[PDB]
Amino acid sequence: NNKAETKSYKMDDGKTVDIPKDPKRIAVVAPTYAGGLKKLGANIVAVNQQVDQSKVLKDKFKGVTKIGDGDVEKVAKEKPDLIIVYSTDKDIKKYQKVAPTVVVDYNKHKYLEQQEMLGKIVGKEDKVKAWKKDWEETTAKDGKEIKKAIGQDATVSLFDEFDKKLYTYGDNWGRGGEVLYQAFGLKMQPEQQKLTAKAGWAEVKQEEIEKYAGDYIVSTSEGKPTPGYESTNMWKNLKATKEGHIVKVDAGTYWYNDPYTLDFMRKDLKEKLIKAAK
Repeated sequence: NNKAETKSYKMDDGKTVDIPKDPKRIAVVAPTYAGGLKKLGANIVAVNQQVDQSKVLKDKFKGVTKIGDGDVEKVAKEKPDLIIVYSTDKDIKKYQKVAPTVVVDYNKHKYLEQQEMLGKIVGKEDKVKAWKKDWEETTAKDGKEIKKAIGQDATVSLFDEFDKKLYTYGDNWGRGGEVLYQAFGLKMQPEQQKLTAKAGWAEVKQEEIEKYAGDYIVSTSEGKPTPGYESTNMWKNLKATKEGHIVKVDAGTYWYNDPYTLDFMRKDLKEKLIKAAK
């Protein structure tokens, strides 16, 4: 063995950290980047346990040593050549001591750009550029098909029901949106589209609901205390309801923007809608 050569990396803040050229023992305490790196085929020794909430990533990370957040003690025991942490991480310095680490500012990285962002790290810059081009092509054609199925101008809304309250997503690039809107090209509800978030997806009031509901709805229910079957307050009259155009999806899966969860969402969404479209 010979100490493998380095590459200097500019981070989201400090513009200097030295990292492995081909890291062979990466520990991520930042689950956002987990699936992204695995698709790139790099070796992951340690992954944040939170990934066990994604029916997709739970399965992609079987048996892999799972870390809590801030569990610096337990991580070093795997002696990782490279460590990845969110910028908002507590032990940012303590990890720099365990191994060379990169702080990633979650908020400076969206869906495809952040897969490039990860691409820039393990030098597999073209493994992503390639895959990216593939996705860009497929989802788009899928859109064409789903657009035929449900209507060329059908609006699709995206709703969560937490603790008996309803919430619609603001950001057209997360929690499904990336695929629905930015990949497939399905139309947004004009009012939902107006939402500023950039902010925790906002509660919809009992009255302004027809205003925010799409022709179809991709409805999840992480109001995990869960009181029952979505209720039916004013939810009774909705075009989507009335026509059976609500489609359910696992909340915790639809968190992650990593190529695995992404490619899953493509399948999951496309299927569920066209089926929902009678």
